[PDB]
Amino acid sequence: AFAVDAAKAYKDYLASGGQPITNCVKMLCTHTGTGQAITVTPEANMDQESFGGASCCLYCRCHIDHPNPKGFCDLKGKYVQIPTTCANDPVGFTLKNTVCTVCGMWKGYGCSCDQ
Amino acid sequence: SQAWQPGVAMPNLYKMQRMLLEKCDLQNYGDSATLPKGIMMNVAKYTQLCQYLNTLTLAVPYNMRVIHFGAGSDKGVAPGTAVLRQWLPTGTLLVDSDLNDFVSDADSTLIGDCATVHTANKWDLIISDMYDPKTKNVTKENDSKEGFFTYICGFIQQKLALGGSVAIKITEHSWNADLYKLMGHFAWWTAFVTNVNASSSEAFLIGCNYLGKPREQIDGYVMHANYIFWRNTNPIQLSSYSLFDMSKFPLKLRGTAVMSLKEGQINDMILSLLSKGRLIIRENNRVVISSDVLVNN
Ligand SMILES: Nc1ncnc2c1ncn2[C@@H]1O[C@H](CSCc2ccc(Cl)c(C(=O)O)c2)[C@@H](O)[C@H]1O
Ligand SMILES: [Zn+2]
Ligand SMILES: [Zn+2]
Repeated sequence: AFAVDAAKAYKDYLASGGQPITNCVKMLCTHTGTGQAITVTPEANMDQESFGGASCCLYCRCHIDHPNPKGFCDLKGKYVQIPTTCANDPVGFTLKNTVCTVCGMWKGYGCSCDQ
Repeated sequence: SQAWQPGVAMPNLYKMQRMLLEKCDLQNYGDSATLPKGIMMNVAKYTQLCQYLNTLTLAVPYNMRVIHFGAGSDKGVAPGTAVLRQWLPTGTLLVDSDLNDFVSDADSTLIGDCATVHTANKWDLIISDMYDPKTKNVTKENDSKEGFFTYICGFIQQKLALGGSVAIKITEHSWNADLYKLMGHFAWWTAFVTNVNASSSEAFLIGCNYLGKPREQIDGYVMHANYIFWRNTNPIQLSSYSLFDMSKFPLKLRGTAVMSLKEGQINDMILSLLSKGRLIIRENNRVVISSDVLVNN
């Protein structure tokens, strides 16, 4: 039943005051995009930064298996939009947040489906 | 007015000289451009390279096939690959590679010396950032370098589709005479300096629309001396300006025709279409790649 739980270890190291994972790949873009969370090309709006997806994935960056039966990555080969206020830690933000499956926005950071 | 361009291309008159090779001494050596907040040099550099490639007659077919050598950073990510994937049409097949391990947004990544990389298919665009800092030895004669340049020359001749294009990084000391000679096998060529990295002797040697035969005869020792002479006498103002206007960044999907033809069928009419960025000649089968692994104790 043993499985390394890297997501928990990183959250706990963040809460301990550890420096977030660096060198996530920030893209140049117009910042007039849709603002959706994970896209085929950079889609940051005025309130977001766009990053290369692989560089923002905990499992890619730590060289460990993705937590899924087929080992698939939702980020690699895509771009992830991160709120500018959270762009100091893109890995932590993708790890702690969820994409709304109807509108494609981050819940609590652009999703208005519940209002 | 160069400061608002993505960079500066070697002017044609400098290509026509017969200079002797000199040491490269850049007036703006050690200056740096102010990058936008949080943007890496490698992202800025590839963005400006792509902005310049937008001005050329690149063939852009459906199923475009692009391979990127030297794509790994010392932090284990691939910033240049991320820019290339942003630039290329959605659905473009992108393969990258580097000596050292890294994580990438490419469709497939091969780790190892580029001499171990083999592909079944031909390619529409080859990008190389490969560079060995051991070549920067100011205390010894600056001769043509082999290593990975030997691989790149053969890979162009064997695996670049007719009509395809290349951008290969060189510097004062990291260069190869045969690669310059191969520039004469394209419809057009230049050495392009990004405005963000203009304090460096690096340039990208760009071959535009491969013809598979010598269109012009180039002496690579002379041409590299011509390149250095240009750099020595034409200071380039460091500039980030073009990074702030990305409205027209994506490469235009031209739907360029792809045909399979055999050596005897390449006539002057075909060569003209190749030269205009209007034709790619290769098969359209599956893209299959591999890395040779040396097995030892
Ligand atoms: N024979 C060979 N076979 C395969 N690869 C080879 C090679 N000889 C050298 N290389 C590779 O060329 C690359 C040059 S640096 C490119 C780069 C990428 C990302 C960033 Cl972010 C930066 C940066 O820090 O600005 C720089 C290194 O990765 C080298 O491994
Ligand atoms: Zn991943
Ligand atoms: Zn929603």
